[PDB]
Amino acid sequence: DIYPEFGTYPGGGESPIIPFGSEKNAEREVIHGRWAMLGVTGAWAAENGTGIPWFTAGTLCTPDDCTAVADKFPGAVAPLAPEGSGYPSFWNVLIIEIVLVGAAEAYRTGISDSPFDDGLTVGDVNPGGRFDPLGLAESGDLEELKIKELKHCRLSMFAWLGCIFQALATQEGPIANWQSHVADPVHSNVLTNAAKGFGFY
Amino acid sequence: DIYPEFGTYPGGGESPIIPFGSEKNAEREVIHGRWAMLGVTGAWAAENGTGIPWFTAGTLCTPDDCTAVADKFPGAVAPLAPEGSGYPSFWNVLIIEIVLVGAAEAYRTGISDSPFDDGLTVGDVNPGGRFDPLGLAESGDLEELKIKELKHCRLSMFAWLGCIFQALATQEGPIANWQSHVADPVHSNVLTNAAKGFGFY
Amino acid sequence: ADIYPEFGTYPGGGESPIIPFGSEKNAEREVIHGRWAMLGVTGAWAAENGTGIPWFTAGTLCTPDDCTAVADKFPGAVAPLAPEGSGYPSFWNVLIIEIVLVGAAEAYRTGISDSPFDDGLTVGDVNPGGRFDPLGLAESGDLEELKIKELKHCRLSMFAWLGCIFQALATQEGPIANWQSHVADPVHSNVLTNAAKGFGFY
Amino acid sequence: RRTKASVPAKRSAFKANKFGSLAPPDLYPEFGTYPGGGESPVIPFGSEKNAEREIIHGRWAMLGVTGAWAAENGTGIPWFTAGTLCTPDDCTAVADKFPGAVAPLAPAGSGYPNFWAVLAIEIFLVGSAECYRTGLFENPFPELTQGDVTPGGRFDPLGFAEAGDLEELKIKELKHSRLAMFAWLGCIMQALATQEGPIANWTAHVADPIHANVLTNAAKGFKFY
Ligand code: CLA
Ligand code: CLA
Ligand code: CLA
Ligand code: CLA
Ligand SMILES: CC1=C[C@H](O)CC(C)(C)[C@H]1/C=C/C(C)=C/C=C/C(C)=C/C=C/C=C(C)/C=C/C=C(\C)CCC1=C(C)C[C@H](O)CC1(C)C
Repeated sequence: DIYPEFGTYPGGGESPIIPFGSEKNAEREVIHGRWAMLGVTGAWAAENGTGIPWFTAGTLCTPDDCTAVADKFPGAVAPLAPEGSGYPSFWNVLIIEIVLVGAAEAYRTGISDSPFDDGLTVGDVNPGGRFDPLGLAESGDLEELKIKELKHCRLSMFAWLGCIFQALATQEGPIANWQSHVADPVHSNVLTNAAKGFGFY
Repeated sequence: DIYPEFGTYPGGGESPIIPFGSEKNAEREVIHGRWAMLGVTGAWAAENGTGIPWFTAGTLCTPDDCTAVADKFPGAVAPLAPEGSGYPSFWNVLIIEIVLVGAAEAYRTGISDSPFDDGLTVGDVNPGGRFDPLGLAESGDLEELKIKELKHCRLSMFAWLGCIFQALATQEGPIANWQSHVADPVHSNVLTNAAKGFGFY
Repeated sequence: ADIYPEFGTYPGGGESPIIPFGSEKNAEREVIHGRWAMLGVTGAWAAENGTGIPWFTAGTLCTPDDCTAVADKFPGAVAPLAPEGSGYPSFWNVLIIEIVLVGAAEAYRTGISDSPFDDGLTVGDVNPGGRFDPLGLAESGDLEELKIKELKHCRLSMFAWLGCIFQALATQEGPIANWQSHVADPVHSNVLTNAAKGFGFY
Repeated sequence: RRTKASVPAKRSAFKANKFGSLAPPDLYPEFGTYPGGGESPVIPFGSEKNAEREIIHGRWAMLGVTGAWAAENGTGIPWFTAGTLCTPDDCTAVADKFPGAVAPLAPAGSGYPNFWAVLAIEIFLVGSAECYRTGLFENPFPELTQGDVTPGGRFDPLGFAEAGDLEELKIKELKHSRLAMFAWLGCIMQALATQEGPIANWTAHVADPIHANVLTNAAKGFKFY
């Protein structure tokens, strides 16, 4: 069996708890997983590198101050910024964020015409035409690789939901919570935190 | 076109996010919308004219005392109560509103027969048999006015949802949150209040 | 039956194991006795919650000489029942009005006196179905089932009134007072502990 | 050893005699409808499995509501804090929690329910049963069907199912199930809002009915505003 766990891939199955409904729901699922995966690994890396929890990283960069981000990146040869000048600013990045992500979005979904105009079809999660220069889509069992990615997608989203609920309850951070649990698993758990209260009880 | 924004009205096509399901859902959407129109408009007007938050307005009338509600109307020529505080009462307002709203609801749905004795049909929204003393429904484009009503329904409900979550976070009031936003658009928003922790973090 | 699961049965539903149903007038008597009992048990329930006087002592408050005590007994009343200055619900006043109103209603219920209405209302029928049921709840509801509900409430409330009278005779404390004592500690407050104390006589 | 294969001819210690249905012919005059007898009033029927899921959550929530009720009546400890008693450390306390218990789970001294001991027994018993109920493990009782919430063989030793009307009893259980689940939801929301046990909230609400409500505690912000 390809998918021995509880649920099954959309292509074949029944979706036991929630009905399958639209196929756009499956499109969203994959995209949510492909995103949350990047989010979870980014929160992991930010906690490991800087010790700053992900959920307050936005406090760092603000309209008045967005210079602190420059010195955070570990092992960089020169800063992010022009040193004292600190050209990077919240708005400086924001205009860049909105234009670049909006272009990437729209050329993905087909709100605007595809610039690549290379036969790629919008509304498919797996293009496999240009976004795989390495050819791992072409080679190997492509369907099995869709399965693995899906599994990683669902795991990462569930871990993301865990991360947000741990940020709400513990207020410490994902990796800080991981270190607390590993240092002592018996007396550092969700139920131990509930016994102590989540800061509200 | 008719519905250029995201999504569509019940007859326009398939729902993007939640499948349409039962036909009664459209009726619930309209009724909830109209109640949210009333609710948002009341929350605005009471906060603008008086200044009390709508959410704490519940505590203001209580069976210990419901005279603070009296005379708290802008430009009120006629007092709500006599000079006597005893005549106005929380249960006096409650009993009449229970019987009036229960009658209105039962007549609208058909638990009890229509006293109006009109062509207005139960299990139906905006019959228009008598609810529109002015014939601009039929004189104007009835379908255009219906889609306009529905767009205002969805706007008012989404705004009411935002109002309740702002009350839970900001605890200052919807209109008062508006005032804070315009007073300082960049230092007063969600992200700033999240940096403050919504009063809990 | 399927509907009536109580120990006994309703008249017309079948026949009771003990004292089986005889004359239909007995069934009319049962329903009317129930109806007055529902009213009576509810009155004995609500009055001493409002003011604390057991129903078996509430009679003497109004007397031919003085009946001021019954005035202003109802909780929440905006004003006195009759002038605060000089309450005028005298026992004779109560009597003279009530005997005429109750006698009229009774004779008009049973048709010994010519009916005022003559709206098709047929005496000797427990369910008149006329002006008495303006809501016409019976019309919407299922009348057989509703008759069974009425008789179940009839028997329950008549049994409750029997309980009220015998509790008065044993403990002379009051129905809700007996309730509150039992909820306070049922194990040490019940019929058998009052029997151990001797019911106030032994 | 030879094969006897005699006739047991044993009868149930208690076997309820036929009592039939004790309900009116109408069976769900309440809001909504039982599954397999009409259309769901509001929420869409997710799957055929959802009926059985409702039954299981219902029976579990019945048992949970009665447990919180009896625990608070017998000990005064709220259900949501009763977990803090038995822990890997100092699970001795959890023992004497049953009023009238002739003996303690923890005899005086070291003798005691260990959290891990209790836990290990809990996994080995409850998980086994949970699996045997569902398609996991196997079927130790072939006469019964795994995946059926109403097996009604050895699981009704008193035979109430066959003694009465089966389907009215089924809907009766379903109504009790939905009532207890909604009551359980009320209990968790009350625990969140007031930080006091269910029977404590009940007592506060019956001592002074006019106050000690949702809206009374909301006037204080549910201790958060
Ligand atoms: C005054 C009230 C009253 C009346 C007229 C009836 C009349 C009837 N009932 Mg109903 N019933 C009543 C009260 C009443 N019942 C109560 C309180 C209960 C609950 C316990 C029931 C329960 C009941 C069942 C379960 C059944 C009936 C049935 C019947 C019928 C059978 C014939 C019969 O017994 O009549 C004669 C009426 C009597 C009341 C019997 C007399 C009882 C004796 C005298 C004991 C009472 C002691 C008394 C209260 C002492 C008070 C002393 C105190 C003042 C100090 C008849 C229509 C049966 C039926 O219709 O079957 C088809 C049936 O199955 N009834
Ligand atoms: C938002 C992301 C997302 C999306 C769009 C989907 C969509 C889908 N999944 Mg995927 N999945 C997700 C999350 C998601 N899932 C996660 C996190 C997990 C890990 C538990 C899975 C695990 C999973 C399995 C194992 C299976 C699916 C299946 C399916 C399909 C069936 C359900 C459906 O159509 O309704 C989609 C409806 C929703 C996504 C709404 C969910 C609503 C609940 C209430 C969410 C609860 C968490 C919520 C975010 C909490 C709020 C937090 C907030 C307070 C901050 C569909 C294609 C099944 C399938 O393909 O069948 C063939 C299948 O077998 N998925
Ligand atoms: C209770 C109000 C309500 C109701 C009954 C409906 C019902 C409907 N809408 Mg409307 N709609 C609403 C709210 C509502 N909508 C709001 C606020 C918006 C603006 C955001 C819209 C925008 C909208 C669009 C754009 C479209 C619809 C469509 C539809 C249909 C699709 C079926 C559906 O939504 O399932 C019934 C509803 C549900 C199953 C909703 C469950 C709740 C969701 C998952 C999350 C909401 C969060 C919740 C408020 C959190 C509360 C927490 C708080 C208590 C603390 C149906 C007629 C579609 C349509 O007509 O297609 C033909 C369509 O295209 N609606
Ligand atoms: C988890 C328990 C549970 C389950 C599995 C079901 C499942 C079912 N019910 Mg039951 N029901 C329940 C709870 C549940 N219900 C409760 C508590 C009540 C009393 C209010 C009812 C009352 C009821 C009626 C009256 C009817 C049903 C019907 C049905 C069926 C159709 C609905 C469906 O498939 O979608 C199930 C979808 C859901 C359960 C999703 C709803 C989720 C909301 C948002 C509630 C979440 C609860 C809570 C706020 C979570 C807190 C989280 C915590 C972290 C704070 C199905 C068998 C209907 C039927 O049989 O149709 C023929 C029917 O007529 N049920
Ligand atoms: C409200 C109020 C407030 C003031 O403060 C004081 C106040 C006194 C003015 C007071 C006024 C109250 C009033 C007006 C009350 C009216 C009461 C009425 C009509 C009672 C009738 C009571 C009827 C009884 C017991 C029946 C017993 C019959 C029994 C068991 C037999 C049962 C029987 C049967 C038949 C057949 C089966 O097969 C089986 C068995 C054998 C069980």
